[PDB]
Amino acid sequence: QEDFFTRLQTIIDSRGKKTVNQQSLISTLEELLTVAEKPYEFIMAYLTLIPSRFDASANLSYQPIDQWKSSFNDISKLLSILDQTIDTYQVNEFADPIDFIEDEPKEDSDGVKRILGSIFSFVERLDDEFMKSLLNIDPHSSDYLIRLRDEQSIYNLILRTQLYFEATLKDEHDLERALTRPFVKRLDHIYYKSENLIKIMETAAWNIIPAQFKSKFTSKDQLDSADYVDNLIDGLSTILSKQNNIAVQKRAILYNIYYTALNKDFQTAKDMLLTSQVQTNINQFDSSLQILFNRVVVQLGLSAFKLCLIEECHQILNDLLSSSHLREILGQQSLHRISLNSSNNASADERARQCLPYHQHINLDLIDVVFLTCSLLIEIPRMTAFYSGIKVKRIPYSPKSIRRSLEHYDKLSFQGPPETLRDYVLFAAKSMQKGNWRDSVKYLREIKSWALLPNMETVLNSLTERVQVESLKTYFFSFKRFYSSFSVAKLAELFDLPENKVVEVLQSVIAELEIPAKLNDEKTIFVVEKGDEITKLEEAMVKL
Amino acid sequence: VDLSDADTLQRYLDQRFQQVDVSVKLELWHEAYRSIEDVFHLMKISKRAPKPSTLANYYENLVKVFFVSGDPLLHTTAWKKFYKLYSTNPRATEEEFKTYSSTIFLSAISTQLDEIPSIGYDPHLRMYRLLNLDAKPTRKEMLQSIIEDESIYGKVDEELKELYDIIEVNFDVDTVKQQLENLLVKLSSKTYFSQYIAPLRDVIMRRVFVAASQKFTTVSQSELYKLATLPAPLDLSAWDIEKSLLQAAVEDYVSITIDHESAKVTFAKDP
Repeated sequence: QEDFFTRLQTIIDSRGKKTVNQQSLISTLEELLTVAEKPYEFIMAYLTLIPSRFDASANLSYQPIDQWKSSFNDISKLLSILDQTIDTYQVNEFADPIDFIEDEPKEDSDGVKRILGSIFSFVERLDDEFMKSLLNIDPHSSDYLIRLRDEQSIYNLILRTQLYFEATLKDEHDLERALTRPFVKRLDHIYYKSENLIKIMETAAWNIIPAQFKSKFTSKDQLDSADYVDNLIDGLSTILSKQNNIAVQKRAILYNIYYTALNKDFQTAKDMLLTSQVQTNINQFDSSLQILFNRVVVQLGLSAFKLCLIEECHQILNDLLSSSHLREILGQQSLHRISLNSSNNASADERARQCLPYHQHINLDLIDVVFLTCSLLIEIPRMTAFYSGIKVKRIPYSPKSIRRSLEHYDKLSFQGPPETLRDYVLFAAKSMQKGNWRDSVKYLREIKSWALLPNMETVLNSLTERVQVESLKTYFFSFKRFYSSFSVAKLAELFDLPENKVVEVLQSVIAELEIPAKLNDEKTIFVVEKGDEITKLEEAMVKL
Repeated sequence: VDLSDADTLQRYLDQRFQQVDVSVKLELWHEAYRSIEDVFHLMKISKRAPKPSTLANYYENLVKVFFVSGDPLLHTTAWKKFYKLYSTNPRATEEEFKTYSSTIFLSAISTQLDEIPSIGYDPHLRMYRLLNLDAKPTRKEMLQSIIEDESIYGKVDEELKELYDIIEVNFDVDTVKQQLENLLVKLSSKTYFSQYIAPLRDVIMRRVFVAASQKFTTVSQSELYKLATLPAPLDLSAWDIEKSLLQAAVEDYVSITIDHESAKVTFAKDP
């Protein structure tokens, strides 16, 4: 007894002294676990053993794979002991006292959250240091893949610790307070993945858990259902609206919109966003959650584009994609490059916690090509109109846009066959201008980014169509000067657009732009060249 | 220091030379161009001038880069400057001399027509700093400088001189068609021809367009397409030909109106 208490206390006191050998401090605690038999001895040993490790490796870049792997063993062992104890270590409820032997530490304080809450924090360290490894490893080395293999095992501990918290805690006000955070971590480890990969992590997490079950969702029974995953997400989602921390509520809402905008229909997501009412909020809630909001904005900008809504897409992305620094604003930047910048390390934790690991990255080239394809289909006919002599619809002046980069490509001394993706998009634009839609589609299919979409064929043909339409428009706009008359049959055949579309587009456009053009539906023929802007000025001079 | 200076300059120059050649062989045209700038300015600074092998390979690269650039004149020039250097090499086969002279003459033919003015500043002009050219040696000037030179005209394949006769010796539309029928069969036999079909075709068809605008000023479209149509290698879809004309028209070579209601094209010149 008193041997054990006196040892342990001597160690804890010696730890609060500056010069210490942390290797020897760890090895001593362990060699004194060897002696311990009684359970309070074990638990009180581990409770100061885990942070003793984390503290030992604390001032490094991260704790290496071996020390992390053994500290996991520690937390799992304390958990196995607390599990085999089954809450009976506290002498039930009516009698709280931890008494044996509280006199030796003398520093005990009544609580559950106080003594048994610290547990969660331990788990969190395992996770946090873990992330610090994924940031600091080489993105493409196999090591990164191995670390990511460890992610699953952390998710395990999240679920297990959750379940022990459910069995132990008898006060719902405390149980909620305790559960909010591991629900949060649990969410962070799910939403960016596919329903499959998530149900893998979940299944794998449930297989390592024994006869202990208390949970609201009741997954052990319902594991195989297809409504499983969705109900988990919306479950923890609805839970986190209870908690009073605003960053937590917005966090939750944003995880919802992300997951949903991936594995569910776009309209649901849009509804969620406009109903959720976070605007003046997001600006003041610091960096990481803004990274999250920009991530979900990107995601709905992406799925809306998968739906082949161009008008919607360009609406969604313009604010965030006008940013020069967008790569940083999405929280993706190599840690190293800003690790030299941010030093000293004390305040470097701040900027380094802001960037994200690789598997959570949204490829920027995909996003940029997407938005630029949009800004193309949108801005090209209106431009063609304007500079070939019709300006009724034009007052865009376009910030950081496809048009400006057109103006800068025209001014180059050298014009090379396209290599960078913006050049392929470019060639597609000029192709539209001259009226070869085939060429434009060809140049657009040479872009690599389209391969990251699981629906790629569908959007290939969908885009081929929307491009057929807009390029028909553009053609008409540019060439109406030298053509007095047109044939809907020929035009229809050559653009590969059925006449119903042709007459519709052309008529609608001429009616919207007030163009001096006349269509006979009966013979399917069109007429122009009357004029003008200047001729209306001739007329205005003549009347008065 | 001047020794270490001269050596380091030489190192850096050769370095850029192979950055150019590797880039071109690796199909990176921007790094190629940028490195070529780097070469030009270096030689301007350099005291010791390059070894002939490196310059020959330099033009050997420049010809490709200016091919894909869309500027036929620079292409032609660097291709000439490859000739002038290659006549000095001990292994020179008559087949090769013939091939290259031929190709030079073709690139002169393929050239877009410089006669109709370009309003505004052409950025491409800056590139001419690179080849010593102060301004563009108009398609005329190219034809002259080529036939003027002994070896060049001398080694050209007969089919191509014949082509130059088809196009530039009293060209009449139908007769040019008939001449092209026979001559293309004899012409396409030879290796060099593969690459020049498109710009050549466009030049021919431009000539056709202007001659048609002069000879008859109001016509049915179906009557125009027959004249505009060319033989086998130059064949084009109907609307493609329509747009070749469109090109020529927007280029302000011919001022045109078209009424398709009656399937008519009207050429009116009221200058």
